Amino acid sequence: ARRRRAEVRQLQPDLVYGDVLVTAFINKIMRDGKKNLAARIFYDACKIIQEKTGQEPLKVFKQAVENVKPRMEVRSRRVGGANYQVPMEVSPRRQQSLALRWLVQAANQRPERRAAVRIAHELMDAAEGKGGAVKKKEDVERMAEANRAYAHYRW
Amino acid sequence: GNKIHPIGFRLGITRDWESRWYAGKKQYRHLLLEDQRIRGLLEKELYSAGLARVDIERAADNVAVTVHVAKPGVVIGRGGERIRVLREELAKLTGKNVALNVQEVQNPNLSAPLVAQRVAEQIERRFAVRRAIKQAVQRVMESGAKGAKVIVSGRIGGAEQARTEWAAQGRVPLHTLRANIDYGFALARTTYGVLGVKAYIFLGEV
Amino acid sequence: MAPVLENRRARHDYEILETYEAGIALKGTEVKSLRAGKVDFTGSFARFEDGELYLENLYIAPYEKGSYANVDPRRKRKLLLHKHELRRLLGKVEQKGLTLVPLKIYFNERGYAKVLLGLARGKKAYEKRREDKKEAVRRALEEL
Amino acid sequence: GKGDRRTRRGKIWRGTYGKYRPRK
Amino acid sequence: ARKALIEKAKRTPKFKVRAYTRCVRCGRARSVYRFFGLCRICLRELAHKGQLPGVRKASW
Amino acid sequence: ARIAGVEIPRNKRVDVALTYIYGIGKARAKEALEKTGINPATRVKDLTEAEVVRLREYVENTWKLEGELRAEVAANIKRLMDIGCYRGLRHRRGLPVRGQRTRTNARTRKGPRKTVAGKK
Amino acid sequence: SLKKGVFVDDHLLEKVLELNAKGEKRLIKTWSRRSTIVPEMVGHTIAVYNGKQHVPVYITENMVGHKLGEFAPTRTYR
RNA sequence: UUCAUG
RNA sequence: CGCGGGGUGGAGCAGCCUGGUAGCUCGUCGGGCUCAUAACCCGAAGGUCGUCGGUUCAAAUCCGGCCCCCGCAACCA
RNA sequence: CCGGGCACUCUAACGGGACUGCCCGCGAAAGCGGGAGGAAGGAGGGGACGACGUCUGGUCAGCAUGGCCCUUACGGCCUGGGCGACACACGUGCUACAAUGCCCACUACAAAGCGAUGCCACCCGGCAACGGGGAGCUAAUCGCAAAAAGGUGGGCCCAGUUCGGAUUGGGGUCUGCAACCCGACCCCAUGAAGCCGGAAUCGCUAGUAAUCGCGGAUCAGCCAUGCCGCGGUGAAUACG
Ligand SMILES: [Mg+2]
Ligand SMILES: [Mg+2]
Ligand SMILES: [Mg+2]
Ligand SMILES: [Mg+2]
Ligand SMILES: [Mg+2]
Ligand SMILES: [Mg+2]
Ligand SMILES: [Mg+2]
Ligand SMILES: [Mg+2]
Ligand SMILES: [Mg+2]
Ligand SMILES: [Mg+2]
Ligand SMILES: [Mg+2]
Ligand SMILES: [Mg+2]
Ligand SMILES: [Mg+2]
Ligand SMILES: [Mg+2]
Ligand SMILES: [Mg+2]
Ligand SMILES: [Mg+2]
Ligand SMILES: [Mg+2]
Ligand SMILES: [Mg+2]
Ligand SMILES: [Mg+2]
Ligand SMILES: [Mg+2]
Ligand SMILES: [Mg+2]
Ligand SMILES: [Mg+2]
Ligand SMILES: [Mg+2]
Ligand SMILES: [Mg+2]
Ligand SMILES: [Mg+2]
Ligand SMILES: [Mg+2]
Ligand SMILES: [Mg+2]
Ligand SMILES: [Mg+2]
Ligand SMILES: [Mg+2]
Ligand SMILES: [Mg+2]
Ligand SMILES: [Mg+2]
Ligand SMILES: [Mg+2]
Ligand SMILES: [Mg+2]
Ligand SMILES: [Mg+2]
Ligand SMILES: [Mg+2]
Ligand SMILES: [Mg+2]
Ligand SMILES: [Mg+2]
Ligand SMILES: [Zn+2]
Repeated sequence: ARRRRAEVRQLQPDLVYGDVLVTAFINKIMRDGKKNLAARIFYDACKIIQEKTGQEPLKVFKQAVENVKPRMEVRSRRVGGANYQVPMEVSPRRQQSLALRWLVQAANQRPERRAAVRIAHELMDAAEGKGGAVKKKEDVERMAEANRAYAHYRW
Repeated sequence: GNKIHPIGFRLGITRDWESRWYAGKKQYRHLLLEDQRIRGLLEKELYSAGLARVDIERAADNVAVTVHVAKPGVVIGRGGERIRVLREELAKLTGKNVALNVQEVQNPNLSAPLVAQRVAEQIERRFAVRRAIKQAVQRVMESGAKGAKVIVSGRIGGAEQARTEWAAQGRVPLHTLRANIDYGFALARTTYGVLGVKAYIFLGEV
Repeated sequence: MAPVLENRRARHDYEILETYEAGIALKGTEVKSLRAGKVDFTGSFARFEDGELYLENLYIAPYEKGSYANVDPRRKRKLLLHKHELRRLLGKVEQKGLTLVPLKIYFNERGYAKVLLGLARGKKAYEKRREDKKEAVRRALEEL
Repeated sequence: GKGDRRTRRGKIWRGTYGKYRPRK
Repeated sequence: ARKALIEKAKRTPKFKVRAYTRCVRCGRARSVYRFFGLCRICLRELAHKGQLPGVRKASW
Repeated sequence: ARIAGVEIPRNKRVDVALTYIYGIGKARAKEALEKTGINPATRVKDLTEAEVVRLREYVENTWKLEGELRAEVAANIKRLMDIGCYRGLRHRRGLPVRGQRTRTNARTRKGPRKTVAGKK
Repeated sequence: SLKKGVFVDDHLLEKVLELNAKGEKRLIKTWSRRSTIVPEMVGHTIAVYNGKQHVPVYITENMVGHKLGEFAPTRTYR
């Protein structure tokens, strides 16, 4: 949008947890209008969580989102001559989107073959610190903060 | 690629269908054939009387062919015999009881299908074109109407480049549904081509 | 030996609907000049006369080895088509309002010259100029 | 998929009926 | 060739597959409607004039 | 255990393992396993040899297959290239035959696009 | 297709049955390509019509359950 | 901030 | 007239190592860009490796020798 | 399904309702930021609507039409062919390239529609397309009709595969005088390319994208994956 503020679509609260992070994760899992299969995948994923680790069905996921949550992310700005790749800090209302989208991409590329166990082995390794999603976070926080030299463009 | 037809834009509201009858899929095409052929008889052969519209109805085998004429003196006849022969003509192409009700207009300049025909008669009578336009709008305003606009399309004045001339006095609110802008269109079939006279007459609103 | 030639103004004048690689029957010597580049199509097309095509009005120089064996240089040379194509174009001249103009005279692997004919429509790019003020106002004074 | 003519969804996409998509 | 074909649409003493319907006001052989019998163009210019009952500019 | 020709499947379900035999597809493999009488979902790494030959006696003796079938398909093609029927011609130059457009498509009967074309 | 008809013509059938009268000539110029090769009535070369001219297909026993229009190919560039 | 012509 | 030097893609050239492993730029064809041509970007493809005869398992590679092209000489009288 | 009956959902008319209407902050006023109530908010969301005119835009091949041209042919009728050809290139789409996926079974859940020479329920026969009877419907009453995706629990097990369904052969059913050029389906073989795509590029700001089916038009059949509509599930993001 260009004119107005373009306020965000208010989500739903989830059913079994009553949380708002989990519904955005349902949405990022959801492929081609299939939410009844996507949230099904997530609840099988927390079932695999309760099977493997003696933790809450939500705590490992929320801590995975926090431990994949970026702060400094790099955005391109053409400033004449060579388009610089300026770092900037991120609003948490975009950090949540970047975090959940990275979780879904790394979980779908993750070399397990079944739906909810990919997310299981991804949320375990992201809450630990050794997953593909937190690898991508460290990748972008090493693109920025080493690309800090052009940070004087706040735009 | 603009300006949709201001009868059919109104048509649901503020304006009647000019032919109103009914039947389903069985006899709609078959009614429409005779409903077009009656008009092809009339509009070709009643033009001297200057017919505006042919309101065609049928409840059950009672074809009301009520026409709207400025001067019924050559669509009725002296005491009435052209009406008789025209009803025996209307019996020839549909066998039904073709009750032909000629009905005169209340001012023959507030009716756009006859103002546009009058401009077409002027063009085919080789008159001055924009003089005819700025005269026809002025005759409409002296008859008394809220606003007029006579668009006359190309090949105008015997030329080769084909510009479109037009003139207005008053307001012609086309985009307003409640406006009741009557609309008339008439070809002009002179030597230098087809001059397409249009005329909008903004009657009383609402 | 000559490269592809050019019907310059006809390429830049007539709309080429489709082409034919026609043929020319040279009437005895008008060869080396067309093999060296002496050809100018200006004021020429390919016209039928009731049975067959002649490339009309094409100027080619008589060759200077023929000190007195020269040829009338701008003539109508006997063009070559197929027979169904020939009567096809013979019909199409009266069907669509065409003009049959050459595009080039290019040579093939038999070492022969073929005149690449092509159809016309006119490609009417000529601007009929809009009326100046001193005629529009006297037309308006007529309109007064 | 759907361009196949010998399944359920491949027959429901073509619309018709068969051994693979029967009539009740 | 359309004054031939607007009567060839009338006459059929041959096979009954060649009874393609042709338009009524004009002579178009495409988009002729199994309703009215006008083609799409004659349908548009009659629905805008108001010579078809019940028809109306649609918006749903 | 090989079935027909030499075509041996292993470690797969039998009712699509029969499909690797040419001339048997999914439908015949559904049919002529329970037709002889075999549970059609027994993995052929464990198929009883008496059931293998009770299957093979229906595979070979009933319908024609790889070789005697394949060769009749090819003989049908060579018979179609006879004097010039329209389906044997265009087998003769590989174009398609049952109503395929070929203006842009037909890359599975033609090739490898030989892109030698183009105007100026 | 077409299991409820012999789908042969009222003039090609008459001509081949009349030309099978104890053996006869060979010329039969058809226009209707749609008719089949008349089964057990093979042998006489038929001039089928692809539009440009009549191609004279000599009909054989390997071509019996086909149509006559397969042997009048309608285009160039095989 | 680049970049030639109809 | 005698030496020595080349011949390699449409053209200009790398080359090719005792011989087996062939390419580079532009040009080309197709696309992408563009209102359209340039330019640029992406996919490939193209060569009897001067003919010929030679030893070789095998030649573009090495040995001759012949035709075009280049660079040299052709001096003392 | 009725016996009692219309409560409702609905249907389609007629009405109301939403206007800055209220109140506060800012503001010269217009109006803006917010709140409350309301079902709804600040054009409530979509349609139809597209000015003076430009592109000498497109259509003489929808029609009308000035002009020129054909008038035993450029007109007219028919048979057959072509409009479908194919070395390639392009545009728009469709399916794909799978395990969130595919196959079989079973049970749900729509609106929009459309039908007397039509829709065909329900039987019988044929695996099936369809075929032979024949119910109902002049259609909120009968039919197309199955909805699909979903869900259920059984299979497949990361495999060019139970992915894919192009191709080619065979057996056929319907329409139609006629399926060879060139129809649609059915069935059985066939099982290829294709393992997410170059440089570039497009679509989308809310029931939208995406995915899923359904209907209609023209129509004998049909080229339909197109178009026009209908609903099912239903996102991410818009810092700027
Ligand atoms: Mg720079
Ligand atoms: Mg956000
Ligand atoms: Mg005159
Ligand atoms: Mg030149
Ligand atoms: Mg000039
Ligand atoms: Mg001029
Ligand atoms: Mg001047
Ligand atoms: Mg499959
Ligand atoms: Mg059911
Ligand atoms: Mg038809
Ligand atoms: Mg075809
Ligand atoms: Mg630069
Ligand atoms: Mg520059
Ligand atoms: Mg220049
Ligand atoms: Mg200029
Ligand atoms: Mg090379
Ligand atoms: Mg060279
Ligand atoms: Mg290029
Ligand atoms: Mg000296
Ligand atoms: Mg609103
Ligand atoms: Mg133009
Ligand atoms: Mg004309
Ligand atoms: Mg035209
Ligand atoms: Mg006409
Ligand atoms: Mg004719
Ligand atoms: Mg076409
Ligand atoms: Mg596509
Ligand atoms: Mg599937
Ligand atoms: Mg319908
Ligand atoms: Mg029956
Ligand atoms: Mg109904
Ligand atoms: Mg209903
Ligand atoms: Mg097949
Ligand atoms: Mg892709
Ligand atoms: Mg790029
Ligand atoms: Mg539909
Ligand atoms: Mg189509
Ligand atoms: Zn029409």
